[PDB]
Amino acid sequence: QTLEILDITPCSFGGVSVITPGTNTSNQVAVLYQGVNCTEV
Amino acid sequence: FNKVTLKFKGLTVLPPLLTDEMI
Repeated sequence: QTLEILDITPCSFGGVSVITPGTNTSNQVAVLYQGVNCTEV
Repeated sequence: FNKVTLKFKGLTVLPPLLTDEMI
């Protein structure tokens, strides 16, 4: 096209953890993503 | 840290719970 060379990065991917303090205490569930940023959630 | 030298297609390093700062 114009030969403006380009870089490739494996697009943000990662595991998910869950923040939950026990069914007895409550049921609110929060989510954690590790190998990514909030910009591309 | 400087003595030693410096997202891999399905295999990842996880962060430590204990960052170098907290360490």
